[PDB]
Amino acid sequence: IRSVNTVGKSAFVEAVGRASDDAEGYLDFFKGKITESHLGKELLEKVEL
Amino acid sequence: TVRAVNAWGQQGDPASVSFRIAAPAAPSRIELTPGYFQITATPHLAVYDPTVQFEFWFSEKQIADIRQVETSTRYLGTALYWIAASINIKPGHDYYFYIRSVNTVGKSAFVEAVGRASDDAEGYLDFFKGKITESHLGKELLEKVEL
Amino acid sequence: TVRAVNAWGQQGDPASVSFRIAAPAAPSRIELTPGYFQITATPHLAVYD
Amino acid sequence: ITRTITSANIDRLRFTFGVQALVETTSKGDRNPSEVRLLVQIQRNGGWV
Repeated sequence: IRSVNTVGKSAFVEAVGRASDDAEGYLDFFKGKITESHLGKELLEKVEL
Repeated sequence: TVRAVNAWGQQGDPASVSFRIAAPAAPSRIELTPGYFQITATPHLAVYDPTVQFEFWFSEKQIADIRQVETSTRYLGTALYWIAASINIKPGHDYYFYIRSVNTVGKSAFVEAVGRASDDAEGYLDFFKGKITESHLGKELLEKVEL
Repeated sequence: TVRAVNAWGQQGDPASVSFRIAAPAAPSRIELTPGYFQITATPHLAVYD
Repeated sequence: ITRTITSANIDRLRFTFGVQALVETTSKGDRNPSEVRLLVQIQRNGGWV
């Protein structure tokens, strides 16, 4: 990233960033809500037996 | 005050007028669209001011006083909207946006908007229809469904 | 450089000042908040411009 | 400071004071005035009037 304006441009600065660490929070509110149709067909035929 | 003068330098009777430059008005309303762990807040004024922006401040808990906003809350930024997205932001818990109008002249008093994230229902789960098949399940779930 | 003149057009001794218009400085720090497949980066300078 | 002018043919005294800078920086920007106060005192025998 660098600073920009009508006069000139500055030297770049580096920032190393990561995405979310895949916490269960993004799953915590799926609590009791994937039941009947969101699962793969092989999983359906393996759980119906 | 305006005075007329002739070519001899003699000023005339004064004519006066009075006007006023005042701080921008507070926003009339705030539209709070929930999102996926995010809230998009868009303010709207009673009259449109092309020379105004909006400062946003965030609170996970409500404050009755509107004077310690600069001290008891976190500064978010100035824009025409705000998309507050964070992992620490979770649905089911109310959040408070204290917003104000900002320009080169002055700052207006804050206005409170209480917003919620999305209800996190089948709208975000019909996207998953027939797709959690073989590897996304936890290990205990694997060893319980293989038997 | 500023010089004073009288009503006869005669200039005076010059008085000099020097200033500088420079490119904006590089950002001091970068706050990188991760998200769901997204990264929100907000820079911050040593002095606000 | 005090300077003890002790001159001979003075008639009136002119003081050239001032302020180096009066800004009052805050968070981000929006600097404000500072409202300083100074005092100029005469010898006046012993009482610093």
